[PDB]
Amino acid sequence: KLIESYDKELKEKNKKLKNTINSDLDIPVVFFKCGHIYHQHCLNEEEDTLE
Amino acid sequence: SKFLFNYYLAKWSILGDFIKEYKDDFAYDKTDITNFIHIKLKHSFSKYYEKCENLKSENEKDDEFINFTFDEISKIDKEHILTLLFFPNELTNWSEELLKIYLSFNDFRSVEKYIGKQNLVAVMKQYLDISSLNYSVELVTNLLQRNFELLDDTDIQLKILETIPSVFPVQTISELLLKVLIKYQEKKEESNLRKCLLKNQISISDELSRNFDSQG
Amino acid sequence: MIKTRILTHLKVSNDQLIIYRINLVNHFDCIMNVHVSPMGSIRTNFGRYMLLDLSSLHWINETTFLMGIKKPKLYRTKLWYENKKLSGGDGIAYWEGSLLLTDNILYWRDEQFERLKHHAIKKFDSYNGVTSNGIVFGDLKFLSSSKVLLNFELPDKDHLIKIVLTAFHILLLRKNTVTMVSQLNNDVVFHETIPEKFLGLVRDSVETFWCFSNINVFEIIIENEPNSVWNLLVRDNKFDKALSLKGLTVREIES
Repeated sequence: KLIESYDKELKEKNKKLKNTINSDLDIPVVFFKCGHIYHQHCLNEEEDTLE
Repeated sequence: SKFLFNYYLAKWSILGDFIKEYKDDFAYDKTDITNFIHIKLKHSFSKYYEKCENLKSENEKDDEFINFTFDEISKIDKEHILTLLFFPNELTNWSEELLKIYLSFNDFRSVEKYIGKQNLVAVMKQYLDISSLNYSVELVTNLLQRNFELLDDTDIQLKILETIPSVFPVQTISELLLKVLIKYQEKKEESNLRKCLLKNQISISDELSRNFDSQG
Repeated sequence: MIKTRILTHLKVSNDQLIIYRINLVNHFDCIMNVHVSPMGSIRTNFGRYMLLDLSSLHWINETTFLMGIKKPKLYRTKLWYENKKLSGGDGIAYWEGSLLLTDNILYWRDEQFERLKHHAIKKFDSYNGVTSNGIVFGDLKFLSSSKVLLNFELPDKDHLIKIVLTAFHILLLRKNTVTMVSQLNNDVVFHETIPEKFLGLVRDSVETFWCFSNINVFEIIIENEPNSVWNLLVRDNKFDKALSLKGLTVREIES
């Protein structure tokens, strides 16, 4: 039962993640996961300051 | 050329007695069937075979002559046993077939060589006919432990556990039972860990989707 | 993006220029050709050099040099070979325990081009270790891997060419049609207009580019070269050379 659930769950999650990635202040960048977003090419990436 | 070999090939009473004597022993890790045959031959004929073996040694590349010799040996079979003397390691000269003779009396090495996923419970049932007080149990335990990785099917494992002896001490099978239980628990734990990791990945994907929803 | 912002003989060895002098306004004693070794701090019109018809000059080391006559003895003295001749004056590349040449080419582990009575002067000139129909780029760091760029693909007498081979891009002169092209992407980065006879352009051995001219000397300077090639190198099979690149984004390097 666990394997049967896990296979379907993994397939659905992979499909959803692929669709979300294909769906998408639009330059390629990783937004902060606590309420922030900025363009990496706008010098936001690698700001140093020991992160 | 080959005419002399045919004459040499042209040129089974104590074999049964030797086979019975070998079958009398019931040791789990005794001498191999080929080893037992070699020991019996040393105790003992093979000189003519050795003369043929000298030609056979010179026939390391004569495939047609090898096939002809195998056919002659099949036609000159003695109790379907003496061919093993002519083919100590040439079983493919002329696998699902050696168990008729190799597994007939006793051969642990041949049993491992011809082991497989199927035809396993039958071998255990046949070996269970030793009827020894404890030597049979010891041999069964040794056979199970030697190829413990062969059994990997739930139905096969249940069938094997069903046909366990009902008059044996629990100490002998305690190690096997503990190993089986530990393997089952480890498999269940691994499946649970994989499911938890998949759930965590799904939660991460859901969090990304929620962040995207927050992003406009 | 990458920022760009721009006489008998001239040379530049190490933060020096070369009768006025530059230290980085003294006048030296008062010449046909010049040649400066790697050290920052040479035959006059008398046909000698106080302490030959060799149309070659290349500093093998901080003190060594190589030369050879068009009509091949190539002292380095340390002769290399001697065969055939040439009506004018070419490929004399030799570094990193290897040698190279430009109309025959011989492999030296340890092809035709345009020419004339007064042929090209500095067609083969690469630092850090050609033809009317195109140019050939090759680094020993070989013949099979050598590529070629058609001259017809270049933008725009008729822009007389005169070579600047930087690590990132390659620059030519083409009279007033000096342009920079990526050494690997086979794309022209940009072009420049040089206004007035031009004496020649040289690149700093120690990282810059200076152009000497009788009317007025000039220089060529570029910026952000490693940053632009970072993505191109990342989008390529080679990564070890890209990993050796410095002066880039810390996160990008981690990425």
